[PDB]
Amino acid sequence: MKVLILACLVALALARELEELNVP
Amino acid sequence: SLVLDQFGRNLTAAAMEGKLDPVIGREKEIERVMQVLSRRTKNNPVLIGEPGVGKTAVVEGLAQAIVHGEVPETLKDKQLYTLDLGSLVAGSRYRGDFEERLKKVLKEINTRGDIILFIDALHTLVGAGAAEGAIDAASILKPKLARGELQTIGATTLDEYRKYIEKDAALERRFQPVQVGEPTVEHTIEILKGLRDRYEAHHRVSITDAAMVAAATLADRYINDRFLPDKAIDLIDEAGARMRIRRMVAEVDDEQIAEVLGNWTGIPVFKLTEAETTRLLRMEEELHKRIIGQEDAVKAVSKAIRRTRAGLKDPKRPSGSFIFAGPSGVGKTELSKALANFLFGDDDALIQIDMGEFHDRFTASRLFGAPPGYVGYEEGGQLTEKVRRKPFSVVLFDAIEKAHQEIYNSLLQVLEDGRLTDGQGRTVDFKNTVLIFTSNLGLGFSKGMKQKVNDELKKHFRPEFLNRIDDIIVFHQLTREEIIRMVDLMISRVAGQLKSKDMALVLTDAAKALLAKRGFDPVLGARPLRRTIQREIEDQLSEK
Amino acid sequence: VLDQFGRNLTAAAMEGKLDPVIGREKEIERVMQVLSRRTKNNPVLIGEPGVGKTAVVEGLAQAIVHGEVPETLKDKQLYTLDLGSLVAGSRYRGDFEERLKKVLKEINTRGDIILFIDALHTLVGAGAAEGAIDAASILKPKLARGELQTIGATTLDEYRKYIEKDAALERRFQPVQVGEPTVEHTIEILKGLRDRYEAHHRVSITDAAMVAAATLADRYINDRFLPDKAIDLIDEAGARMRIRRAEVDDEQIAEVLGNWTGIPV
Amino acid sequence: VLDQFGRNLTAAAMEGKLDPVIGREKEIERVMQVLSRRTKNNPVLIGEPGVGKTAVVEGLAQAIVHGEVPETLKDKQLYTLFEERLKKVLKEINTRGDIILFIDALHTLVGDAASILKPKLALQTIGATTLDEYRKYIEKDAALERRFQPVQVGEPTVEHTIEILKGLRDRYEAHHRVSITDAAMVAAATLADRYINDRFLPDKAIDLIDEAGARMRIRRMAEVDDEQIAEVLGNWTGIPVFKTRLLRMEEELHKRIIGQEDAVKAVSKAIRRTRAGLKDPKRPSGSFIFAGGVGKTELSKALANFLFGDDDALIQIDMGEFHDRFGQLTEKVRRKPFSVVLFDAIEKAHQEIYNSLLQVFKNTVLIFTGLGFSKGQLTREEIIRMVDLMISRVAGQLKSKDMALVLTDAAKALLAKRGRPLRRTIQREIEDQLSEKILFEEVGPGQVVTVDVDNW
Ligand SMILES: Nc1ncnc2c1ncn2[C@@H]1O[C@H](COP(=O)(O)OP(=O)(O)OP(=O)(O)O)[C@@H](O)[C@H]1O
Ligand SMILES: Nc1ncnc2c1ncn2[C@@H]1O[C@H](COP(=O)(O)OP(=O)(O)O)[C@@H](O)[C@H]1O
Ligand SMILES: Nc1ncnc2c1ncn2[C@@H]1O[C@H](COP(=O)(O)OP(=O)(O)O)[C@@H](O)[C@H]1O
Ligand SMILES: Nc1ncnc2c1ncn2[C@@H]1O[C@H](COP(=O)(O)OP(=O)(O)O)[C@@H](O)[C@H]1O
Repeated sequence: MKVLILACLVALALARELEELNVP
Repeated sequence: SLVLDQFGRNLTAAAMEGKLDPVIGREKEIERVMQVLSRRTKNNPVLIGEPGVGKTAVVEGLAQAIVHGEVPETLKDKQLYTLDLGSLVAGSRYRGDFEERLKKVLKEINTRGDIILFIDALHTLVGAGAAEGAIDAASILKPKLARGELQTIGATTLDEYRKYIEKDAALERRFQPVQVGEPTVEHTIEILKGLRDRYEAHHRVSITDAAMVAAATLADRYINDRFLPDKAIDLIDEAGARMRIRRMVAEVDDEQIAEVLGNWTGIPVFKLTEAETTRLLRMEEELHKRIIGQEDAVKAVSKAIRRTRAGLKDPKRPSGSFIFAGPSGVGKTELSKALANFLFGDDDALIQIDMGEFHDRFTASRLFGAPPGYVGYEEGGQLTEKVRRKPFSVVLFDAIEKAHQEIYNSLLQVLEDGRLTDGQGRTVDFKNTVLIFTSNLGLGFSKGMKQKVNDELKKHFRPEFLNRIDDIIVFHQLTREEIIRMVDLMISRVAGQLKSKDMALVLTDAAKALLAKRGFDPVLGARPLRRTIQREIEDQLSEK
Repeated sequence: VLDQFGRNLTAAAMEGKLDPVIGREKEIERVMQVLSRRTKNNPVLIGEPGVGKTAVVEGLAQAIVHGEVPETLKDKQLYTLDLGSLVAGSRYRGDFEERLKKVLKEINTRGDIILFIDALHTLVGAGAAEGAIDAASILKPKLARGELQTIGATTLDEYRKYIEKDAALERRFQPVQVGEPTVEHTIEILKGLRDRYEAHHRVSITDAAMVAAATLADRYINDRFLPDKAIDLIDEAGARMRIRRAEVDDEQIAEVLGNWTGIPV
Repeated sequence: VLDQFGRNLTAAAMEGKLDPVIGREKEIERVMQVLSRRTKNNPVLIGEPGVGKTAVVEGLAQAIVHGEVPETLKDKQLYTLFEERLKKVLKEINTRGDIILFIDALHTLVGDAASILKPKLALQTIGATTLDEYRKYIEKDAALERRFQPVQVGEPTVEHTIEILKGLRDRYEAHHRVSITDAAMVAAATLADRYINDRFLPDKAIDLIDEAGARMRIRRMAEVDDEQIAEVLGNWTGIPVFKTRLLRMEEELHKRIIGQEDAVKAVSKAIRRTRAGLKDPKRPSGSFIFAGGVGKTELSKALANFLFGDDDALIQIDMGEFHDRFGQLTEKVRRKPFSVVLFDAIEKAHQEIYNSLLQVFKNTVLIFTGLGFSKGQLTREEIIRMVDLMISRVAGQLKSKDMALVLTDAAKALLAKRGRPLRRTIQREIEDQLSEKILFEEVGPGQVVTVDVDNW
């Protein structure tokens, strides 16, 4: 009864793209 | 060409190979798609629809409309590709690999110009190839889609169209929502009749025309977790897949799908067995093996179940809505447990909502869920979540006289319309349940009730709730002659809890008339009587 | 499907490395009934954790070798698949998706694969999110056309929270309810498994041990289910006998139950 | 060959490169229970960061070469270990079938190498996690939990740790050329459970006699004793050396009598009966109730400084408006045992904080705190002993202004009459009226200010 649910959204755990180090 | 083949599947080449099943109907829907695809700018349709209504089947109908040439000339010789967005994210570890793969797709589409790029699950486009520092595949396609230089069909669930395309309001502009609706039942029969040869060939069974007519009407009436142009194919398959199973031809008929649907929801929809028909005609007598001496209720709950099993029930009302009135202890819950025993073989197969645990409305949220924002929203309702799992289920609203005046008003929608939307937002069906309302109920100078107990239900319930109850049954108080019959039931099955060396209690003596007397009063029920049989002759003849 | 992310349960069943499955013959027929469908042939095994849901499929993988197939499940290899093992090792983009598109490429080329994925609560959200590319977006086009036969396994709560709350995932996995077995069914499980436990521990397990293991486990243990809490008692008692060394009875499985639960004697 | 990727524990065990552990035999036995099973034959060794999990398997490797072992684990090897060489080494484990790998970071294999184990088992695996990491990673993967068994490794007690130091005695007498005594190792364990809370015993005590032997072989360029482990513990915790615990308390506690003197003497005897002599440590030390004085928070500040910690080890928990929750007492004692715990309110009567306060943790001080026709607490002189404290903060700031706040005894008497609000009336009268005189330079540096207040 009128106890509110508090969604509490997480920060985005997401992928990462890459700069790569060039080699021969 | 070769770039599109490794990032997606050609549906036009799949329609030449006959790998796409026939799409019977959806002529006005594919016409709407080809109308949107023939635009100059924003020629991008989205098949929004309920999940399973044939959103990706409309595009399969388009891919075999191109091969048949039933498209207009502006869409003739188009190559319709299901763009695999996972194929583009695949092997994109480094920065700019995904954005290279997507611009290589679009360079081939601008080169050929005969590409309609069907993106199934268009909600996955927002965030496709989105990394820490990347460009999502939405923002690469947004200049293409707005100018109409990229023909792209989307297909998105209406639930998944709120959360990911209406949360990206720029991308919603670039598309046109083509509402693929849930078809009617007569349209679904033509879908099923058109898919007759595909499921004849894979299940090696002939499927008759009445079986197609059944599995559309049986799915619409008795299945609610899915949509028509799918839950009807679902009954055709597990019909024919059982015939591949049990035979390791046999026709699929009305009986072959009703036995699937009986093993599907637990709703007996059978074309009735003669052995099942006999025990339904003597249902009033086979419920006399647990309760005795009612003879008005046990007949009137037998009339409602035969009305259900003969198919003559109102398909928008419940299978039976009852009030079990009368004094306490006369077999109110014992009839509901008997009614659950006849229909399931289990006395705890019913759903007993104890209405004495409710007295106000500010705890009345366990039977229709909590509204959004409030706690109890993701596990909303204990009545609803048990009825959408057992749609055929006797539910028992025990002790309704100890409840609130405004909690049976939530169930007032259940009695007429047979539905109840929980707090989560989901309509559950009570159209096949058997609703039971158990109630515990002369004074002065009169020359010598049924009349006052109707007036006292008119005091407690509103006459609008009683208006929607199908049968109101006042129970007759147990005569001292039939308490002789009542104690004979306890010496058999409650003495069947006993072990058969630890007892010899079926004596046939005259002392059961004394057991019939001890434990019963004209104000008490037979519960203060079923306790005295246990603790005086059964449970103390057993501890030695 | 490679042996990197799972193993071939039919090749294990051909070599006889899987557990003998006594009981659950009716549930295997319901899995074969869902797998014999032309579309949506995806049986999710809904049951409490450790009721024998893999033991349904281990018996199903034997039934491929034993020839109890409906001729549409004939010579179908059944690679199990840890869905979380594809997740493991993904911090960068296209790590999960490449290893998922590889294992779906090795099904179209090979052509007889029946995936057994456990943990379908992991399916929703296997990638970043649902708007992102997850395994609950890659599998779904092939789970509606019958071109991908995946056998699932949820609990009942994971099925309610993750699949019944997911639109367009209820319709692609068809529920097969693997129930909680009774006490006599559990003994018959133990009667079939005893040729493995008496040959692994090199002990002899008496008939009195199993009638006690199916009774004492229900009587004292409530956080975990029967067709596992009863298998465990005659497993550790064979190991405790191998450690103390041989015959397991209702006294040898007795002190094994007393090790865990807070019983001094 | 696998010696060039990982290394043996059994070849190290026979040579003597592994140190023995004297206790921990129920935990090694539990591992041999788990591995001898047909299914779930892989122990996970749930422990804590330091309690000794690798210590079980390097003692298990000693059990192989000795023979206090099952014959299903007799003559076996315990190794301790990109995709192409990972499959290369696990093929060498499969083609023998007689070797077992150990992983100290098993939670980092599902955080693959996890379902590689299943056709290579058809190999064994001994894992090592913490109890946090077992809940995060091992329990989450359901296809992993079918093969692994939760094997508990708990924190050892102090008398158990002395046995461990007894076994790890010849290792340090040989390494540092030092002669360590029994007293030292008793004090190196009973002060390791005491003063160190970022680590756990098995290590907290071994770190002391390792550094003590390192301190002896340093400053001589003899003998570690009781007085070494305190100064070795002195710099290594930043605490100066005062750690003999004369019985328990003394009058030093009752020096800072910030108020009622009979209260301070009553609290003094109350813990000297519950710290040494009686009160088994399965119930926490202290465990007494305040009565409804000064305000009682300042009295508990002297309690924390004198026995366990500084004033920071006193924790004020309010329950005046925190009585609808499930809690900060659990977290702050988790970081620091031997905590002096203070509950400022107990008169808020509810059934939720009833439950949180029954179950309370082996060593922590727990504290709970006019219409008639009628003519018939600190006293008058006991306010004056708090007045000079609450102006010492004012005079302590005027010394940098080259001033000395001298209060006459009559002005302190009236300041007792007007002043919990004794703090505020000094800020209103002694501070604010003086500060405007400092800005006016009526008083200033080179002046000893004398605030007399007549009409007292
Ligand atoms: N008009 C139709 N004619 C023939 N078959 C149809 C038609 N509509 C639907 N179907 C069939 O019913 C099923 C519907 O699944 P489909 O994926 O096509 O629909 P959907 O609503 O887009 O589902 P999802 O959202 O899961 O992709 C398929 O087997 C499809 O072939
Ligand atoms: N019709 C009946 N036939 C046989 N026994 C009955 C019958 N009705 C009641 N009893 C017995 O008397 C008890 C009275 O309980 P019942 O009237 O069923 O519950 P309630 O009063 O809560 O509706 C039952 O539990 C059963 O043991
Ligand atoms: N007929 C059977 N039913 C259930 N479990 C069985 C059966 N035969 C063997 N088992 C045991 O079941 C276990 C396999 O795990 P399983 O019970 O399938 O887990 P889950 O039910 O959580 O999927 C093994 O201990 C195996 O020996
Ligand atoms: N029972 C014991 N006997 C001897 N040394 C032990 C014992 N337990 C732990 N140690 C020592 O404690 C240190 C930590 O080892 P271990 O407990 O395996 O670490 P971790 O807790 O990080 O797994 C090592 O020097 C080890 O030899």
